[PDB]
Amino acid sequence: ALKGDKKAEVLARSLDSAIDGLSKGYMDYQNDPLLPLILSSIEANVKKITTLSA
Amino acid sequence: KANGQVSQVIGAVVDVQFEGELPQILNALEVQGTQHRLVLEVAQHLGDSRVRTIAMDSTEGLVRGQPVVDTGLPISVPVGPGTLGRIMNVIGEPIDQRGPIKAAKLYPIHRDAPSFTDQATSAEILVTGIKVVDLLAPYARGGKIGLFGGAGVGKTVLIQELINNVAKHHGGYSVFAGVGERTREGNDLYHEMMDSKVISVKEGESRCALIFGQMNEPPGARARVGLTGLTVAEYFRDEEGKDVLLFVDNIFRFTQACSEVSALLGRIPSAVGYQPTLATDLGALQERITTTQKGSITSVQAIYVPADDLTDPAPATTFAHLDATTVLNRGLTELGIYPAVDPLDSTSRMLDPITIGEEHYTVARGVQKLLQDYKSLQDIIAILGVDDLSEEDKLVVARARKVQKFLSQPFFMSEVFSGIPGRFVNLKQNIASFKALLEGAGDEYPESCFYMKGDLEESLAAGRADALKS
Amino acid sequence: KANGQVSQVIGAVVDVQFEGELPQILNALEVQGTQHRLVLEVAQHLGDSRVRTIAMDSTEGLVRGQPVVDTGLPISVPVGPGTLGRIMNVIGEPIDQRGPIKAAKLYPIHRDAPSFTDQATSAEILVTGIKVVDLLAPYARGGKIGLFGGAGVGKTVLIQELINNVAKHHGGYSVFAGVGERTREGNDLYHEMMDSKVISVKEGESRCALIFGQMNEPPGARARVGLTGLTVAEYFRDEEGKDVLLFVDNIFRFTQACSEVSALLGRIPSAVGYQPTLATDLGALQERITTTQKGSITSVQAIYVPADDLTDPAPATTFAHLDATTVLNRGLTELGIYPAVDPLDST
Amino acid sequence: LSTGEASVVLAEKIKGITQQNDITEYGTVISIGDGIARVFGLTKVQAGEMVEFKSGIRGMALNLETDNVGVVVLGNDRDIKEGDVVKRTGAIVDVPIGEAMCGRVFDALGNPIDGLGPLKTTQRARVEIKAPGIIPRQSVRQPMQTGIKCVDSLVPIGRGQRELIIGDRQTGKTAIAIDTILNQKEAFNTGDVKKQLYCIYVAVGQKRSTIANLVSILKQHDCMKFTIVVCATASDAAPLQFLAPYSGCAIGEFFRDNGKHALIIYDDLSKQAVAYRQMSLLLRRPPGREAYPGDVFYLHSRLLERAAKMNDSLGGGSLTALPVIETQAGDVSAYIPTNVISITDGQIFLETELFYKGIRPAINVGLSVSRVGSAAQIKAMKKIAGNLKLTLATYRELAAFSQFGSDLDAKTQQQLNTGERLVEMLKQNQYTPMKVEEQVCIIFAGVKGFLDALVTSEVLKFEKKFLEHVRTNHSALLKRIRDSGDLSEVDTNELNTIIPLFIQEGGFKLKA
Amino acid sequence: KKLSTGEASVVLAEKIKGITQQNDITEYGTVISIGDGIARVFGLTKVQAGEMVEFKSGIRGMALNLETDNVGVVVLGND
Amino acid sequence: PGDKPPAIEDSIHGKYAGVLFSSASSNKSLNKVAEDMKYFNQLYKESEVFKSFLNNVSLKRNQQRDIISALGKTNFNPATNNLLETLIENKRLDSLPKIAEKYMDYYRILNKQESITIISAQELTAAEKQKVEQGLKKGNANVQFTVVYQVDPAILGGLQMYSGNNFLDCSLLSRVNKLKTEIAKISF
Ligand SMILES: Nc1ncnc2c1ncn2[C@@H]1O[C@H](COP(=O)(O)OP(=O)(O)OP(=O)(O)O)[C@@H](O)[C@H]1O
Ligand SMILES: Nc1ncnc2c1ncn2[C@@H]1O[C@H](COP(=O)(O)OP(=O)(O)O)[C@@H](O)[C@H]1O
Ligand SMILES: Nc1ncnc2c1ncn2[C@@H]1O[C@H](COP(=O)(O)OP(=O)(O)O)[C@@H](O)[C@H]1O
Ligand SMILES: [Mg+2]
Ligand SMILES: [Mg+2]
Ligand SMILES: [Mg+2]
Repeated sequence: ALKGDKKAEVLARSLDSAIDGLSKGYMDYQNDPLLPLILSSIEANVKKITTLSA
Repeated sequence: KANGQVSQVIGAVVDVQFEGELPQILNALEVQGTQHRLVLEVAQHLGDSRVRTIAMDSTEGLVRGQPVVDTGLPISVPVGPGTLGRIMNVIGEPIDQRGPIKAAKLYPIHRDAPSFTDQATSAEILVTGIKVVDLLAPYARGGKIGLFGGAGVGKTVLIQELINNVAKHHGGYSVFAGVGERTREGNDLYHEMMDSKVISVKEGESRCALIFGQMNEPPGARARVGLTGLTVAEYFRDEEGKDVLLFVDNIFRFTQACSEVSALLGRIPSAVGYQPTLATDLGALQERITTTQKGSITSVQAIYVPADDLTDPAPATTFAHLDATTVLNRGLTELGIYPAVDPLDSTSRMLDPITIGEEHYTVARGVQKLLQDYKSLQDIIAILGVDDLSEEDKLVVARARKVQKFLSQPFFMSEVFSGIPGRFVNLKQNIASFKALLEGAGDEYPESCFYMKGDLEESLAAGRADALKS
Repeated sequence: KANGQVSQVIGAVVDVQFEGELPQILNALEVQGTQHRLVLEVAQHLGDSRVRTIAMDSTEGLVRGQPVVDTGLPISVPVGPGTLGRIMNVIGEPIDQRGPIKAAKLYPIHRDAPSFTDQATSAEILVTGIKVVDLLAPYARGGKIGLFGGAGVGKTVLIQELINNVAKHHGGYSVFAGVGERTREGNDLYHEMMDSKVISVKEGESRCALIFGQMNEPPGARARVGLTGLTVAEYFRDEEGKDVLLFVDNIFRFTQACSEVSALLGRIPSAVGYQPTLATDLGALQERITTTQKGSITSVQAIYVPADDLTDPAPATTFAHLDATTVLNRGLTELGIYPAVDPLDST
Repeated sequence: LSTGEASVVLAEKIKGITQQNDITEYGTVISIGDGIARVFGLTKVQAGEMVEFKSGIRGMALNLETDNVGVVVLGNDRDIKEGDVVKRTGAIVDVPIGEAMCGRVFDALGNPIDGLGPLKTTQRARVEIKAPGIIPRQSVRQPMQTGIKCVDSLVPIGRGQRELIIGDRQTGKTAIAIDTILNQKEAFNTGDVKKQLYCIYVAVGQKRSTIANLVSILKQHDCMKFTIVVCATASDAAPLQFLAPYSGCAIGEFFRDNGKHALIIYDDLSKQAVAYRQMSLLLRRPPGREAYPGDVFYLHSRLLERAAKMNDSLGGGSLTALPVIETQAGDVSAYIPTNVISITDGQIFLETELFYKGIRPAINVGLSVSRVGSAAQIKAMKKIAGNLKLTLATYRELAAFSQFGSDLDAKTQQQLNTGERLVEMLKQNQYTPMKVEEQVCIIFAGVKGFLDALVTSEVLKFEKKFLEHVRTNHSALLKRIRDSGDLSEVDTNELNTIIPLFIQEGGFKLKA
Repeated sequence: KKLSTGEASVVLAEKIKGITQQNDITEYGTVISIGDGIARVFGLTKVQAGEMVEFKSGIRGMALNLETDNVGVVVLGND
Repeated sequence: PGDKPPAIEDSIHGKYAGVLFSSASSNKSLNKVAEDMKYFNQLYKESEVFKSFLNNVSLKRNQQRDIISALGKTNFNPATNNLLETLIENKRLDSLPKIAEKYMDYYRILNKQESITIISAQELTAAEKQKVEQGLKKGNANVQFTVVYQVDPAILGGLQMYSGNNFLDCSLLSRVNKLKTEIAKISF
């Protein structure tokens, strides 16, 4: 994700989240795409492993 | 309403900036917003409405601009029977976990010493049960008492035995202020007083108060907790003409704490790194520990001698304030003798033929001459041997070894180390025992029987028993 | 561009005032308008754009307001096989009159010590030929060695014997760094090396490098020449990987030098006049003299004991870094025993 | 737990990751030198609070002055420049604690320098905290077996006490600590939790090569699985050497407060005092005697007073400290040694003369002492230790007469011989810790006088041979002495019979 | 330099204000700092070395250091 | 404003500036003295002789007094004149510049206007900058401010605001580091 190949929305999403944090006293990454992006890969792998006990 | 605010924080020294009506020196300031009650003792006026103070607790967590409240009085601690049987802090906080302390009033730890006209000195023998002390360096009821010792010679064990022997069966109250010493010893003493029923949970009993400013506490606390214990005793003395026993575990820690902050306070260091105000700081405390017309205070304080250097400024200056002095020697420990009371160096202002019986004075001087003569011979004995000595010198050496071993006495508090039960020796029996040894009463028996025995009769019986055993 | 100007000169300590873009600490600055180029390593940022520095050469002749140039990098000395058979200065200048040194690169004399993960035991004995040493305190190749001795007990002679017995037959490269020693000994060693065939003018030979910051040099020079020599050895250890022999004629001088300048830097003196940063500075230099996975460095360090007082802070702090110790006693010299090695104190 | 179920838990855990950022006041550096940074502004900063520079290195705010703030750089200060930014984290110095620490090597701050992997822990404890009060503590009544015969018998160490290993350079100070750590290994392998003792080794001002050799030794004996090594080497900044002992002690308080037992070994505290002196002098604080700050005693006391034996109400945990002190020329009259002796309970004196005369461990029994005394030793131990002590004193007294007088009486000759055999028996090799029960058998053979028969040069080998014989043939006896911890009369008779018998059977030099 | 104890903020403020009132500087002094039984006093000029001075409370002091901007006095009593 | 300077410091220049601030703010005026002190600062760096005069210490007190009068006896608030006289008497004239600077600092602290600096890797488009102003406004919403921009970081897509003495990090670089660290400590 740090690389190119659909990194534009990340910087755009960060700008939106950053303006929010500036607008507010603190900063929370409620809308950052990194966490959902990582979760997508991990959920795919988890779904892949969750087949059956056998 | 907080007028001041923190401006500078270095170590335990804190500077405060005030807007108006600066507090007198020695007053107590309360810092607001701390998780624990933090108190500051005013030490200097720097000008511009600034005061330099010493913190009683850790300064970690302070912040510049933090409001400070002026109490308008020096550190006041609760006094009265409410402190009896309860562990208390330097500022009066209860650290026993048994609840708040009930006090008729709060007294300040700083006060002017009693006048000269109301000194009211008096000499009266104090039977400690320790034959060496009762013989060579008698203690005086109502007079100061010093135990000078290095590291690990047995002055802590000696304090415990005096408590067991004197504190109990004492009409008046007793105070124990332990400043600078280790916390493990504090727990042991508390449990021991509880077992011995000197203190109890049941109210109306527990005739003893405890104050602890142990190592873990930062400087300023170790420097003022001694005054706190002394203030409790002064109330018990003045308000009630009751004999008070003040046990101060090492007081050298008091001057040490002062020197730890003297530099940051701006003072120039003295000869051995101590503060310039060593004598006056110490004398202000000693003069308050005295018997007066109203009541009497019997103070037993332990002075730690660093590196066994009796010329150190702290103990050297303390010597002048003490009525009775007990110097512990490390060489005796190597020999196995306990207590390691140097018979020659130990002195007592009460060792006078008028105060005590002439026979007592005569017996003591004979022992001292005997031991000193033996010490002189040791040199030539090394080169020539005991054989080449004359019969007179041989008798001196033999009797001196027996006397030196007979000086050893097993105390209750020492059983765990040795395994032999403690023993108590009366004054009459002690004088007679040593008087008999001088006459040659025991020159027959082996010197081994005069070891860790209470009285001469007990020692002679043990010798005869060992013979029939073999 | 010469953005700086000399603000104040105090012995070997020089302050410099800059307009902007202050150099990092330990960076090297070059003073302009002075023969015998003068280098100054930044030591402190005093505030208000003033930096206090140490001079490597004599400061006599400096004028307040004189310009100063910022190199932007710490003292960088040439390293490589070109140093072999060549005498170098604390700042890499050749003092053998052999021409410019050919070096692949220039390494900075200030570097962090090797980590905990890069450390090697290498417990293999090094036979010096000296029965007392080999018997009581045997040296371990790849380990640190320290010779402790007072004035004139046989430290320099012992160093020469080790070179004769160990260095010559040695296979890998060698590095001799002299810190605050008599220049005559440097001349004698150079010619003795040429004679022994250990070094020659012919290229491709001379498996030994020489560094000298001898007494005549001012402070700051005797304090960094050790780092310069140490760097020449680190290159051989890491890049070449071969074994290295690092000889250090007395290292105490290094400490001493720093002391002589500490007071001028505004530091409060330590116990007997030494600087408060004695142990840390010494450790930063010593932690780099060690064997790693890349290569081994067998270091022989001579330690001068001032007034025969082993309790002095310098040698006392040095004891902890050494693997093998050889303490020379003056009483034995009176008895005629040479080498005057104290078997009971040499661990 | 199924792998899929575990993976789902892991994914959910990764999901619930919070990260908040708040406005943190920052200041500028007025000056920087020798690792000390004078900072402007940065108000509302707490004393001892941590601050972060631009590069990412931390700093500790010690001096709060009306004008500036005095910060100590916890690392290398080359990147720091005038006008740089200093951001306050808002939290006092702390370190990660837990069980995952065991088997790793950290620095003062807690960062792992092993290279194995990041530290998987969630608990962070403040480094400087008030020591336990008088009530929480409890009397010390459990033995901490070092494995050294001389120590376990003459200078018993009880869990929760503080013993000072004091001596000169190259007298075997570090060897005792390493041997102690090895002895603990047997308890961990066997499932007896009541005797497990986590060992913490704090290395202050030591060459990394030495620590690496030590870790390799620990791995060799597999004793590293329960050991924690905190490293503040000579190259490290002075503040790190100052905080490492406190950092290690906090790691130990974890076990203490959690009903466990921990042994923390502070390498030379003299080196920590030097670092504190350096850090304080550079802060322009007025120096004391030997240039040490006035409150050096408070430094060591606040550290060592932490070690305690908590009461059963809090778990009965304990932290045992073995601080090390290096003396210059055997003068324990120095400033720092004097303070520490007054702080600790007992001290183990190491002498160089004894070391080279063959007495290794070079322990001076005449000076060594323990406050706890026999309260820590086991029942089977105290009985023998008393007679052993009495025998040692007599031997020392008669040593001088024999050399010059050159005439020995039958009674004196026997006492002289008996003491010599015991001294040879107390000798012990390095990296060879002995079980407590085996110590009892060997010390028993000595005090009872059996060793007086065989030649001194054979006493040490008889120890090895006889111990093996006991482990093989007489294993129930050892189990009794171990479990019960007492030497019954039946065991006394059984042991008293086989000792002389074995001496006569095996091939030894019987002439005294 | 570092500073001078005679440069107190209160004394300096009066100079900046421009009001030349010293409340009889001679034979009268105002305490500037007190510590360890030593009081520094601004003013109090015309005071002889080794002379006794009376404080507001009543305790006396001895002028031992006659400095340019202040007088170092040792208080003869509790500080 | 309570005749109390922003900060209290024991340094020489700090002590004098605080007294001047208090005294000036006491009678009525601070802005008048500000121009006087600001004038001295500009002169100290622009006029070479004036700088040499101040630093010159071999000069007598009377000589210093006459030269100062020649500069100007009016256009300086009475507090400033009294301050110069005091400095001459106390040999502190050399520190006059620092005092000036220090004073203005305090004055600039009383100034409500502040400069905010934003650090971002990507170049800030004018439309984006307007949104940033709206956010900073909504954050403060009660104080006017001047914005400054700076783009030369290693962070990406992140904004870091510096406001005088406060720092707020919304950088994505922080998020990256935090996640990589927490994922390591999972302790599965
Ligand atoms: N029981 C022992 N038996 C035989 N040799 C021993 C014994 N103990 C230590 N030695 C030797 O003592 C030397 C190291 O002693 P050690 O490092 O343990 O003490 P130290 O005080 O830590 O020394 P240093 O001050 O250099 O750190 C080694 O040469 C070791 O072989
Ligand atoms: N009467 C005694 N008999 C036998 N051993 C003793 C005796 N007194 C002390 N010891 C020993 O002395 C040591 C205690 O010394 P201590 O009184 O605590 O002095 P300090 O207060 O300075 O530490 C203990 O090891 C203790 O075992
Ligand atoms: N092996 C030796 N045999 C005989 N004399 C020696 C020997 N070593 C040294 N000497 C003497 O030691 C003296 C000094 O040696 P040196 O190592 O230079 O001392 P320093 O440590 O001061 O440099 C020599 O002048 C020499 O006279
Ligand atoms: Mg004690
Ligand atoms: Mg030489
Ligand atoms: Mg060691």
